[PDB]
Amino acid sequence: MDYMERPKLGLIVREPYASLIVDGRKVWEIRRRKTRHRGPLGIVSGGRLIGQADLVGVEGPFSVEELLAHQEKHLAEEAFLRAYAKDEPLYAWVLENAFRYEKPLHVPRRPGRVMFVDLSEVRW
Amino acid sequence: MDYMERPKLGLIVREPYASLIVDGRKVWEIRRRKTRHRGPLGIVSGGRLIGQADLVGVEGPFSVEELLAHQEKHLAEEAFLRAYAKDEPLYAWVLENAFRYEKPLHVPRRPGRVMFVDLSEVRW
Repeated sequence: MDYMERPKLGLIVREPYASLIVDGRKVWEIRRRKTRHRGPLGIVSGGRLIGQADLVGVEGPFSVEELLAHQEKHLAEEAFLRAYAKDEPLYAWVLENAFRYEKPLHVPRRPGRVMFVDLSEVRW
Repeated sequence: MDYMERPKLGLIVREPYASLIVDGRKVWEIRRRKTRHRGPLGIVSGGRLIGQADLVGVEGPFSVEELLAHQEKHLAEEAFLRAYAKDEPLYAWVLENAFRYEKPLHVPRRPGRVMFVDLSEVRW
């Protein structure tokens, strides 16, 4: 929404989920773990930075059954959820203010691409 | 050095380089690309967070020849440097205030492990 600042960190998201997020249709991003990161987060899909969203909270842990009660929030197929979770807990990263950039930006390809480990959940 | 705050991001570094860094012997970390990240950075080796260092600057680009003039800063073997760089430019991430934690901390294993893409060099 016409911002001057850009996110410092990005998250790799596969289609169609990446698009659903930046197009503002998906406010819950499903992951196997929590994160304490808060604020803007770039959405990287197919090696291109297509947009961003603000990560404002994390809900969970959820069982697949509990997530199906929020189908409109994640738009994830039950078949894929179960095959993904593997009978284990899932979390939902809450997003808002998501938008798609006018032009997708290029992200450094592997292996030069710098990746950082999220240490926000480390037991200090 | 008795800090209360901990780094939010970590970098995966292979031994013996990881140890050389946290033990304060290696102030230059060699990488294929630059980064604008500044401040504390956890050093992750073998799936364990062993310590941290402050990333305070980035030098480069360097040719292998130019780096050999700073052997004491990176402690990297010429043979490995050339085999790594592959006839391409390299950069040196400048580190300081590095120390090894009293006890190495566990980092979430794959594939649950959350990794973020460094977008600091993206051409906006």
